[PDB]
Amino acid sequence: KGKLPPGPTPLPFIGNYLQLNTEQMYNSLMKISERYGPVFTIHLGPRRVVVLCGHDAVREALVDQAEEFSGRGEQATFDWVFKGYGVVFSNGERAKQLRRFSIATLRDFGVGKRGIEERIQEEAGFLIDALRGTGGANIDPTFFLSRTVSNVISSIVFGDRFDYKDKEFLSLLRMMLGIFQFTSTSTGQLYEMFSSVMKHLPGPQQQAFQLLQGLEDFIAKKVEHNQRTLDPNSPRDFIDSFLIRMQEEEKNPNTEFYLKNLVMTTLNLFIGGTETVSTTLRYGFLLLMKHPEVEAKVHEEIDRVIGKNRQPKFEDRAKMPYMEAVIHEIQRFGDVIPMSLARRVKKDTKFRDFFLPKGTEVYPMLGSVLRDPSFFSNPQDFNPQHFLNEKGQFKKSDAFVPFSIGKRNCFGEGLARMELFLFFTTVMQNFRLKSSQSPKDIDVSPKHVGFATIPRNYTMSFLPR
Ligand code: HEM
Ligand SMILES: c1cc(SSc2ccncc2)ccn1
Repeated sequence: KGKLPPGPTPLPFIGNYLQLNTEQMYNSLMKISERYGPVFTIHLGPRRVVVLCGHDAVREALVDQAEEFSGRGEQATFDWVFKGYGVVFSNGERAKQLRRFSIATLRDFGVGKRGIEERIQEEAGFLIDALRGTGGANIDPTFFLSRTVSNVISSIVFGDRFDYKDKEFLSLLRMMLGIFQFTSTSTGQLYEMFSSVMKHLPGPQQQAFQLLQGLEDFIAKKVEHNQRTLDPNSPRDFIDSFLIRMQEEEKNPNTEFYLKNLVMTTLNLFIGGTETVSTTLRYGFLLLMKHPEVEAKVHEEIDRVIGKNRQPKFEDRAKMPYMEAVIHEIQRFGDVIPMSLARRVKKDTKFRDFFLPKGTEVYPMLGSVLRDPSFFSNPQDFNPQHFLNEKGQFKKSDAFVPFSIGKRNCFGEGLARMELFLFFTTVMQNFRLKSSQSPKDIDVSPKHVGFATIPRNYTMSFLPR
């Protein structure tokens, strides 16, 4: 219609700030959607953004017009350090170049293959030892899980795992959890609107920047070490591979393979390969203790298909529809990245009689699809049946989009699914979950919701079975 999607009239500079609640962006947007429709325009400060709500609107854009919506938008906090470099926040040629290399290199190191499956199984065994080590005490699982998860991707990018005792490793994981939570707080979402000003003011954002610089510094050190010990004929990990390609691209003035893209791309994979799976696992166990009946059914299936002796393997999932449904329901309820990572229209285009000019930022509301009442009967309830038919067999859903969809969807989905199944299964096979409080007093509502969905802090006991 030559006109952008409908939305509330914005004010100079602050945009629609007054009609939004930074502490509850999702609820604020859904409220506006009820008045303007499933597809609308919003102004986060001066950033004009088109919001897509519900399965239909999201799929039509990201898949039906995949190319048109294949551009990458921004996440102001992360942009502070990335500045458009690296695979995640890059665009155009840089994006096509870095993504293609990352996926291939990832495959070269076992992802999607027996190689990484064995890596995950071994790390899962280390988690089991670590959990038995607690002696059934009631502890905070947070870093036990993130250390295990992080060691998988760390093996690939750094060529080796971290010792669970390594204090520098714990420091890194704390940096990641800190940034992740900051982007999900009110100040974090306020930052998304007013970064032009806030990046220069005192406040929590400065601490978040500190944590990003800490992470970047660690990667820079790793790169330098690999540089002065590199064997161009035999790469030890993702970093070496990128370094070799960089050597080959030296006589190319326009190459995308240079130090800054190496540092940022590796940072993307280190953070990306750690925080979301870790958060999903953490939310998952809380959900299971909240619903004892589900844990019991999971135990019945594991003992039947796998038993108590052997280590779970990825091929076991095809014989475990219940576990498969439980994990899917954990990702659906968890809604870890509720508004996905912002996209951007790559070229002027028409969408549902709306005119979207090149460069227009887009917010695919994944959370609104994971809870779309047209695909799930009681979207607000944690219920594995959402992914099972009456015969107890696994039932797929077009609205299951926790990894998003389209041209810039998560290429870490393969690794993540294998980690979620092996870690969830191996932990449940060996332990019974014991909550600190009664199932009735357990609060599963999120602590923060912004860029991500963060579960409340909690402690628990892992009692051997
Ligand atoms: C349960 C875990 C995970 C969730 C929920 C998740 C979610 C997402 C989402 C929603 C996106 C944005 C997609 C889009 O723009 O349309 C994405 C991007 C991405 N994810 Fe993940 N992810 C997970 C795990 C992984 C893992 C394990 C890695 C690391 C190997 C990873 C790396 C990436 C990368 C590199 C991108 C950017 C892709 C691009 O811009 O082309 N993710 N992820
Ligand atoms: C820095 C921050 C992020 S945001 S957390 C995340 C997003 C998508 N997939 C996994 C983790 C991703 C890559 N690099």
